[PDB]
Amino acid sequence: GSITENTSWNKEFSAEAVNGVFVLCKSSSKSCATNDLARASKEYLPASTFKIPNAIIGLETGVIKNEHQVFKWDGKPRAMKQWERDLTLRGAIQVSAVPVFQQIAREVGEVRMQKYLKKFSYGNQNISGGIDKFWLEGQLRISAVNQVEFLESLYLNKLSASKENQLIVKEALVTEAAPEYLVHSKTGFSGVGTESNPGVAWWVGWVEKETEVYFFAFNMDIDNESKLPLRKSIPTKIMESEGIIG
Amino acid sequence: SITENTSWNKEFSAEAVNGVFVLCKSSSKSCATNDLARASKEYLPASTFKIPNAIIGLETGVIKNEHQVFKWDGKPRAMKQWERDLTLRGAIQVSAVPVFQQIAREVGEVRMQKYLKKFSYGNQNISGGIDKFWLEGQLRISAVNQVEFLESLYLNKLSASKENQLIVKEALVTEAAPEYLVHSKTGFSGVGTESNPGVAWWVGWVEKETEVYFFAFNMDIDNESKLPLRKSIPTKIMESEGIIG
Ligand SMILES: *C(=O)[C@H]([C@@H](C)O)[C@H]1CC(SCCNC=N)=C(C(=O)O)N1
Ligand SMILES: *C(=O)[C@H]([C@@H](C)O)[C@H]1CC(SCCNC=N)=C(C(=O)O)N1
Ligand code: NA
Repeated sequence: GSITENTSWNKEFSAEAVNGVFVLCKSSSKSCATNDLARASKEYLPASTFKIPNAIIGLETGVIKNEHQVFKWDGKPRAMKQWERDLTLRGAIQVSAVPVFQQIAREVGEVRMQKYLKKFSYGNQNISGGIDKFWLEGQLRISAVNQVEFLESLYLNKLSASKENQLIVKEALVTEAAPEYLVHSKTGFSGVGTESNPGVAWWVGWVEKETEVYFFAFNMDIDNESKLPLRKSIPTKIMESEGIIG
Repeated sequence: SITENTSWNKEFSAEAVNGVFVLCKSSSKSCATNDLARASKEYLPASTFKIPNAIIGLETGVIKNEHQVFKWDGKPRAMKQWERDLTLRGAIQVSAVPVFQQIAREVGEVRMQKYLKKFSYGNQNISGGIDKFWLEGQLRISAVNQVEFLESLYLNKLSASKENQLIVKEALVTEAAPEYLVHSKTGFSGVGTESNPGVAWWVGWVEKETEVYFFAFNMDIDNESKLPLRKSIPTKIMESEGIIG
């Protein structure tokens, strides 16, 4: 397990006047590279990336029955029209249907939710702030490095959850599929934050390319929703210039 | 039950293709096709056999697990794309025959026969050599049967652990989009011989919103230049029904 600083990559950040970090790890050499060692260890609210552990915990606790469970839309207004539908597990993840996962956390409960974030070594493991908000506005925080450790565990089925439930969540996280490579990933965006205290935007996941696997985690400060696409454009550019997905 | 849709014939005739498309919304209990007779006609599975072969490899422990790497011994293989180490998904996606031939040999005739019976896989005939019965032997399966088989897989209802079915299902993802996932497998038996065409396949399913469509396409083929039609005809149909694209 090694990490090195690669201040080169900074060009793709500077080009777009973005402050953030990319962490990219090659599984076979167990070696990671980042543009910013300090920021890679800095902990931010997970925002919708929390839907990964939350989904796993919901399956393990039985709250989510199985891979085919449909979360039925009860008709009442949701903060996004995208969310105003019936949704599969993948559907609710792809669209980041927060209220689906707020109810899941509610049924998981504080005690099991804390037990699992400790077993998963997930961030600071602080779920203070309300059972259906701690990852959105409460005290939970996780690093880019911790994300890639967590994702590597999931990939290897080594989290303290059934392998079946880890496989279920992995397939729901597939976002791009090609003959030579598969991408599993999850976006996050906490909001634009306050004056002097921007929000955070995330892109985490891993790339299966030939016999190699690359785990990655991107975060950036964000005070303008206009800039959201940059959470994929900068890591994708980085990953292309490494020959991984381009 | 299977019901004929005449409308779908346009895409075949335009291309001078003799083939069938089978499409089933939600379940295999009602399927639509351009050709009732051909929907249930049984053909060599060719590379589509990699799906049951992968499941059986896992169930028997021949494939140790999802992360197994099939190492290349460096000796010539029939396609340059196969001359590399491969994961399970990789070996499926490039249709690395010799990887699956060794799998078949290690599974062996007795176990292969048992699982094909459990899976209701076509005519369940594995004669013709343990490492080639799905390539040039007597094995045959229809488009309708592929749909039934894939539906069982999708539902984790094959006689196989849920874990192993999940592994193979992930290995079969070929298109991911926000609204839908496609799990699929292509096949091409070759160009056949005079008056006896080969067969080309595309089978799979589409998870879209909360709906699932099972599909199975085959055509006669005697010229490899026609091979792109195996995807474009069923894609065109599924795009015109509003399922993908
Ligand atoms: C998670 O990161 C959020 C969740 C908290 O809403 C979802 C929503 C979005 S983008 C729209 C949010 N607008 C806020 N004013 C994403 C995303 O990853 O793009 N995830
Ligand atoms: C399985 O259907 C075959 C396997 C038995 O060889 C592979 C090969 C091809 S096409 C490559 C060009 N063929 C030249 N002989 C496919 C395919 O799905 O297209 N699968
Ligand atoms: Na693909």
